[PDB]
Amino acid sequence: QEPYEWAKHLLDTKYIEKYNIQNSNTLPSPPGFQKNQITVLQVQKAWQIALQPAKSIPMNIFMSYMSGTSLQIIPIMTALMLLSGPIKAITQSQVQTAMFMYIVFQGVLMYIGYRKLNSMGLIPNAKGDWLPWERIAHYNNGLQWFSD
Amino acid sequence: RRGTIKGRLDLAASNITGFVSTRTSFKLYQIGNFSTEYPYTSTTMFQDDEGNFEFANLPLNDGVNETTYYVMYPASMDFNLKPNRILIEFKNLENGTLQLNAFKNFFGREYFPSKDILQSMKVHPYHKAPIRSYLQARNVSI
Amino acid sequence: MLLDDQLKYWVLLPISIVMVLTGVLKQYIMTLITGSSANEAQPRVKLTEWQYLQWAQLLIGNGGNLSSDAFAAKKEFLVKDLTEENMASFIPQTIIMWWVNHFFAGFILMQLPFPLTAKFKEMLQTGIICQDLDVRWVSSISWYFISVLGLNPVYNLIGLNDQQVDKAMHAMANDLTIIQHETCLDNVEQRVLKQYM
Amino acid sequence: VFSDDAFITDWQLANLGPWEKVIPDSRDRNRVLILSNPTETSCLVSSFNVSSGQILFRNVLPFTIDEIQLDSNDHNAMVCVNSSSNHWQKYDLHDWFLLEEGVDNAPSTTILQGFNKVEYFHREDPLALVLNVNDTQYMGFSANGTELIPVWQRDEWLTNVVDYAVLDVSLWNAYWLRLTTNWNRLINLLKENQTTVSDLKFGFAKILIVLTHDGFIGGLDMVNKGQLIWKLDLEIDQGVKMFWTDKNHDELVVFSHDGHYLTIEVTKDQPIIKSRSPLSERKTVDSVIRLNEHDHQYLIKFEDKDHLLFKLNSHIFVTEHDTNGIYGYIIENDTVKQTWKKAVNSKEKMVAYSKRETTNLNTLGITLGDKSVLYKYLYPNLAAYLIANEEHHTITFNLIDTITGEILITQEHKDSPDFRFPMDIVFGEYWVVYSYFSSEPVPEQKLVVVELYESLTPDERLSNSSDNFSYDPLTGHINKPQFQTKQFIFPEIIKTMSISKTTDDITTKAIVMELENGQITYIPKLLLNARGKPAEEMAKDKKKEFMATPYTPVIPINDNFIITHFRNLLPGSDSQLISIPTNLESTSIICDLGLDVFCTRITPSGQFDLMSPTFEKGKLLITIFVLLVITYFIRPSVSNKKLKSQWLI
Amino acid sequence: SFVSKLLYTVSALVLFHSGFSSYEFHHLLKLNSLISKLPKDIMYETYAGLILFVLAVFTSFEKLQYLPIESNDGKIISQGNYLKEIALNKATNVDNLIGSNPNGEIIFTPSFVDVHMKRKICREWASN
Amino acid sequence: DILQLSYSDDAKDAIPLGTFEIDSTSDGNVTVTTVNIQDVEVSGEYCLNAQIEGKLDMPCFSYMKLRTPLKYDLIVDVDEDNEVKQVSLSYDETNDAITATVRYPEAGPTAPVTKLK
Amino acid sequence: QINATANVVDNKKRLLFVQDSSALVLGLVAGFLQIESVHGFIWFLILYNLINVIYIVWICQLQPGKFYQSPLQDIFFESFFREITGFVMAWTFGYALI
Amino acid sequence: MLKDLVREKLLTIMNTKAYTQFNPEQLLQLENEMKIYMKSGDSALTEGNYFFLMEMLFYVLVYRNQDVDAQVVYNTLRDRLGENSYKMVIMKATLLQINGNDKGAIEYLENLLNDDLEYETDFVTYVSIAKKLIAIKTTSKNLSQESVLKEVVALTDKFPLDAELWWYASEIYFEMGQFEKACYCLEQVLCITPFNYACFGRLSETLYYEALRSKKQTKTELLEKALKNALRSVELSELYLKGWALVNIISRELGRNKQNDLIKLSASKLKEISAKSNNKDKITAELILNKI
Ligand SMILES: *[C@@H]1O[C@H](CO)[C@@H](O)[C@H](O)[C@H]1NC(C)=O
Ligand SMILES: *[C@@H]1O[C@H](CO)[C@@H](O)[C@H](O)[C@H]1NC(C)=O
Ligand SMILES: *[C@@H]1O[C@H](CO)[C@@H](O)[C@H](O)[C@H]1NC(C)=O
Ligand SMILES: *[C@@H]1O[C@H](CO)[C@@H](O)[C@H](O)[C@H]1NC(C)=O
Ligand SMILES: *[C@@H]1O[C@H](CO)[C@@H](O)[C@H](O)[C@H]1NC(C)=O
Ligand SMILES: *[C@@H]1O[C@H](CO)[C@@H](O)[C@H](O)[C@H]1NC(C)=O
Repeated sequence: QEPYEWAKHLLDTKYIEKYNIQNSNTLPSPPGFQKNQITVLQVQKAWQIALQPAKSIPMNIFMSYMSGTSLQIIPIMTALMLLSGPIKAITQSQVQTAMFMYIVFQGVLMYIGYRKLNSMGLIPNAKGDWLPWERIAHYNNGLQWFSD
Repeated sequence: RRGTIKGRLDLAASNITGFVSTRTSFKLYQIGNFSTEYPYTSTTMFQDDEGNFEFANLPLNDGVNETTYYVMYPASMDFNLKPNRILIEFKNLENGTLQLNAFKNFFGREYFPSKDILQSMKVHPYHKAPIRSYLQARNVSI
Repeated sequence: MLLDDQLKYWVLLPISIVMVLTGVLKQYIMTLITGSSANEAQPRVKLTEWQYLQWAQLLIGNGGNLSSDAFAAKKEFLVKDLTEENMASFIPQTIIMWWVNHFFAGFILMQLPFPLTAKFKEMLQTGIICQDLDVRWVSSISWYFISVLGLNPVYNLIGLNDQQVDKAMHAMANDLTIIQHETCLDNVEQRVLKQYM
Repeated sequence: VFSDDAFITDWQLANLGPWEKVIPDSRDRNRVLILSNPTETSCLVSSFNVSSGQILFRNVLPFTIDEIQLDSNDHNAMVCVNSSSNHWQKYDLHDWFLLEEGVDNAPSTTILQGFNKVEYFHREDPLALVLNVNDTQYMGFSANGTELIPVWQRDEWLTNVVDYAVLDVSLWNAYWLRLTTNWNRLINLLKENQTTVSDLKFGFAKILIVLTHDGFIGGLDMVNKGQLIWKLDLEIDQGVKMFWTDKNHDELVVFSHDGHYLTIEVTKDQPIIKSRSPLSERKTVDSVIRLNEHDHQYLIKFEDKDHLLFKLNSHIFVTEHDTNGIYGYIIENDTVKQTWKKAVNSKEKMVAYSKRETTNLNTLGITLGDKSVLYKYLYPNLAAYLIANEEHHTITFNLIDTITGEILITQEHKDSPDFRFPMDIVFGEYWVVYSYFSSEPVPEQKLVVVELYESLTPDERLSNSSDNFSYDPLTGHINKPQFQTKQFIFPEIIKTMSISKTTDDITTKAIVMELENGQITYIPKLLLNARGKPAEEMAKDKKKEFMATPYTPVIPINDNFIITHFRNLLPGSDSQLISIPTNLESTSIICDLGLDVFCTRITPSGQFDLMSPTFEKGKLLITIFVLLVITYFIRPSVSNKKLKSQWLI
Repeated sequence: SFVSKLLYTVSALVLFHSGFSSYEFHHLLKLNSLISKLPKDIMYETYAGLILFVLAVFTSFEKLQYLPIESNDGKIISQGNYLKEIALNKATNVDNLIGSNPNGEIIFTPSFVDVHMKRKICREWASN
Repeated sequence: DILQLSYSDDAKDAIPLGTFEIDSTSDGNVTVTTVNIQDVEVSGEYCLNAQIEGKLDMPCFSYMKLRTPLKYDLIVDVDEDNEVKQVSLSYDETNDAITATVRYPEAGPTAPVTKLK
Repeated sequence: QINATANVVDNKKRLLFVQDSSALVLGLVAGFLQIESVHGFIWFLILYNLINVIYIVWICQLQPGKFYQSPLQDIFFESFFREITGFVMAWTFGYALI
Repeated sequence: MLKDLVREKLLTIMNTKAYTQFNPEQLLQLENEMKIYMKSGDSALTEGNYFFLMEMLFYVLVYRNQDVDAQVVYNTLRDRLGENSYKMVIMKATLLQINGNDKGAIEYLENLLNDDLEYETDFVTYVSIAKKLIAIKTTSKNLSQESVLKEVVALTDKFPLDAELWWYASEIYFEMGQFEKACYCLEQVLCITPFNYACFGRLSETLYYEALRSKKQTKTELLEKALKNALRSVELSELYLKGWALVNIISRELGRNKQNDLIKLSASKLKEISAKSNNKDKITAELILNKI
């Protein structure tokens, strides 16, 4: 084959001198021919602290309207999301406090989900969960009993 | 001396004439401060096709203004019955007579009110009449 | 415990078939209902004003491709032209949950291969009030709960993709004026020398 | 759950005794009146179709055969005169309407081929001849065609059932054998293509090996209608007990009241008596107790209160109840030495007794709403019994240790009870239910539940389940029970009670109660809650378990739980109510041997192991096909809308 | 590929036969309990079906081959990869090897095509 | 009266373990007092008797594997008229001897039926 | 590094196909073998991560960094709960069907 | 699996619109391969890809003077979709344009744009119908490049962020000596599509042409910008032949030589492109390397 047309016109430096210019009188031109740090700090403070309100009393009343029963998988799955999402999601001297506050209140939302799962009874704390793996008192151990 | 309790379970009055008489029994159990060793217990069946049962020769407490009570259990393996139990008062009056009264009661309620208070039980005439012989319906359709 | 095999063959596969068919139906209904796209059907002048807003936004996002002598001119022209000129998915889940608890309630369907705690006996066994049944022997709503979590591989494998104006323009011009130009053409030579050598 | 199972899942062998006297009905002439089953205090009077072979009704009358006679002025009415107290009753013969009765004056009353036949019965000149063929067999012939065809047949060998028994009826070469066998099976399936089976699987198919009072052995098929598979006359007097020899259920040992044991090999078709040897001291056998099935010895108790350790082909404690007291015995090496006696005084009488049934352990305790365990008192070797005191008129529930024999729990009921009514104890895994009759709250029937726990405070297990500890209950060093009691009323008088036995004892134990009118109901143990708070206090406080039933101390008679639906079932006075564990955990066979063997299958927790007969398969396939049709019809609409999104937008 | 569909069907047959054999064994064990666990030929057949299914999944990946857009001969361009490279330096190597331009709907001007000029050039090429 | 508790072997005679005193309603209940205990070495399986010489004889009420530190509790089950119905021997870890306790039988439950209001 | 997002989405789609088929058939085999709880979950962890290692060796050709940005987060994570729920579903299906 | 290779080849010619720049021999081979493929299996080819390939087949048949077969293809696409999408409007405009009727196509597109002003659909429809109207006004009226530039500038005044319009404007500006306006339009395309390495290469080429046309002290000042844009074109594409050729040529023209660490890298990358890339890239890279 023959090579590209952009490169036949690129090697010869005399072609660009041969390349003339058209007259431009009525030729149309194309169309068109610190506070940033403080606002960045406020945007990052809303990124780390204004996400906290969702984790606040709105979410507390949202988990208080589920009544603490195991009979649906939507409260259990949303409590698992409240457990795992904060777990998955966990001028320089001003944003470190909000960066610590964000993960602290994500841990607070994780504790809210833990409180929901514990008020459901879905956490193996008491002896009713470890009752099937609890052994038997062997009473006889060398005698037999038969009755009339 | 000895009282007699009449009665009538009207089965021909509801077109249930085809039935076995031995599937319906009537038990009588004495309560209310008797004077024998054991309280009097009897069990009778029907006497006619009309349904008129009868208890007879019941021992009574002999004395003026003295009562002797009997719980009557009309039971049937065929039909439900509307008075589950019937209290029977057999008061020996000074009138020279022997007043027989009967009071309706359902299963699971006491027969005499507490001495502190009172709600009375619905009085039954006299034969008596266990009404509502609708069938017992053992079988559950599925 | 001797269970009925016909309980398996008539509860496990029908609940799974009905759940994959209602997942298919929910995907098809949510494609047919959501007719909107990334664009909308607007008149031409609203599209032109949104195109100038998005031109200022694209200049903000892609000023790194230009030099300073061109980004400054485009920023000046853009400033001069800007200043002057949720329950739809839980209703099928409720319908399928009611249909499982209506058609298949009253019998233990199967045994789990993993034991849970006794509190799951209050959710995985419904029509059985027996207290000595440990939480392995489960009803059909347990298979609903297990299939709800685990049908996303089956949804993927069958090919389903598994379940006013002037204020905004002046705000975009104010976000454009305060930007710091950080072009990607300054030290592109040392970056090419680091990448390919 | 019941209407498609009535007269199908259950059956009744409606038996009379040997027909002592047969009286023709003058009002019908197609009916007949049979006196039968002559006991020393009662007699079964029945009306019976001589043309159909079915009993029209039965009545156990308190008068004997000699006392029951026929009225002289009315031959369609029988007068029954108890002459020891001059109590007479006149009964109609057609519908058994009780006519006149009294104590004073009784009315003037009168007095009443086949293969080796022995007697005639009901010689009626138009039709309906009855041949008493064998000693306990009655055939019935009619003459529709003047040829005397056999119309009905009846075998009254089963009268007074004593005992029973239930017969249940290198690697590459293996891989290539499996592959070739499955290949040949698939070939035969694709070449062939181009209840009575599930009852064997579910354990419903069983054989009752009923032993009667006359010395007969039967073979009543459970999944049939009680069809006698085989029968055997042992030619003994008053057979007493019957046990299997080995674990494979191939041979029985039937003991008799004369001191003879018989080993009977039971085949699939018909059994043969294999041994008829006597005992060592054969005077009169009272009851036999089987000890330690793997080492086949027995504890034959005699009528003279003697004992005999018997054997055919460390400590062993045996408790034995009587009408006056409960006694203990130890078997040291081969001797039977008595160990304790909880005897009663002259005014008391042991009226009920039940050993603790060896149930399979599933849960060690009861999980409450706080997930706090109330541990069951699962100590074995318990026995519960009732002592009726006529001096104080009390019911004394006692719970004994049966190894040392100490009374763990005592309970007095001064409810003015009646001892002329039936009283029964049944013992569950950790609980006792006893029924008696009294009149102090109300004059109806009382049912008391005693649930035994290790402690009444939750999460307080008092038993030592450690590996380095072994309990020795002969020392007495066992934990003591703490009980919770409730009393329930019940409208019908309960004659006897039993516990429903299932396979692994998973489902809820139903206290199956046979009532005095012949009906059999059952109350689940969930409905008899001993830690029951009433429905006011049940909803407020949360310490109850999941769906814990409240304390309902009334117990209305649920007609869905009457398992003798519309049947004229008549068990006698012995009338043992037995339960048989099958496979398929949810169900249990309830039989009621003793005058009429009735057998049914109950599901106390519902039939959760088996698919319902009215399972909506049609609506299931309709919903599946509707979803398939809706997807197949809405798929081109989506395939067109995505194309319109690709092109128009 | 062909080996992928072959191992897919072979693993499906082996897993179905081994599941049917394990069903027969575990439903004969339930009738014999009214100890003696799975015979190792069924276990090794389930493992053979699992290994053949894993090989059918991994041999479904064919190495990425492309035809060149301009030239039409017996040459096929392959970088020897099973997946597509994410780095834009190496992602556009596919577009540069075959002769395409990913922003060709902008670069080639497909809206401003003089249709009569294309028809004239094609007609003069067919006439010659 | 006086309850003599005495263990015994199979065929041989009784060996006394103690004597206790039943007193009928001095001021309260009929609860026992211990007159005499017996410091006799006893070990093995024995039949215990609880003979009262005036009112009630019990040939053997319990069969226990007795040890020499007899940490038992003589439960005297009594009646409404304060007569000795039964005698039993419970185990008690914190007992150090055989102390006798009178047990009155528990009042059985009564059902709350509907009343007449 | 400037990524081409179509190649990222396509590589994640192929990896999701591998992980979905592997999780479902591992659940079917764990149900055919009648594996109980801890042995079943350890079985799934071992064989699922072995399939991911075979994906890195055979498909990614010992360099998953040119095919997945953050390959440890993309291959071994980001579908772990999804594949373990698919394994539990196919595990219960096969365990109940056998 | 040759059918999948032909499918992906036809989808890349469809999506990148390479048939616009094809030879009549290449259009003949494309029509033959397209009619062989589209009269075959159709298993992995989706429905939308099938109708996009049929639109591409329509344009190949239109370019190859096969207007009857193109009318058949447009009739099939109208029987599926109808004359409601923008693409079917452009196809109807081409069918009006090739059957005489150039003023009829102008009237149709102008009256549709008078319908497509108020209560319109999305911006792609208006900008595509208006770009086709500019193309038909260029062909029929025989417009000069100033008037075509006036129409494209009017279509960028209203409706910006259509990089096709700015690219066509830069093409006409580069056909003239107006290199600064061309560079402004190319920088606008870089604002729209940021990873357009072909646009970085075209901007480097326009700055190199302006630097050689200047021939002054500003020549090196423009060659600096040309080298930086050519280096950005190869930081977005390793095997970009135009970018590495421009890096080599602008580095030789800037003053640095004798393997001054970038001419060496550009020569190595052009040798790699001549080694592994296609025959057009190989011949072009041997043309770039073997000069002087
Ligand atoms: C108790 O007896 C008296 C007479 O002595 C009687 O009046 C009273 O009615 C009796 N009690 C009851 C509840 O009947
Ligand atoms: C009649 O009855 C009342 C109360 O029931 C009693 O006080 C009175 O003495 C009675 N009369 C006679 C004459 O006994
Ligand atoms: C008895 O009382 C009734 C009504 O209470 C009355 O009619 C009757 O006359 C009384 N008897 C006598 C003998 O007066
Ligand atoms: C006759 O009556 C007495 C008491 O009424 C009873 O004890 C006896 O048993 C009766 N006789 C018969 C034969 O039943
Ligand atoms: C059975 O008895 C009923 C009523 O007594 C009668 O109608 C029926 O005909 C009898 N059966 C036969 C076969 O005669
Ligand atoms: C009577 O009994 C004998 C057994 O000795 C049996 O063979 C015969 O068949 C019986 N008679 C009838 C009619 O069944």
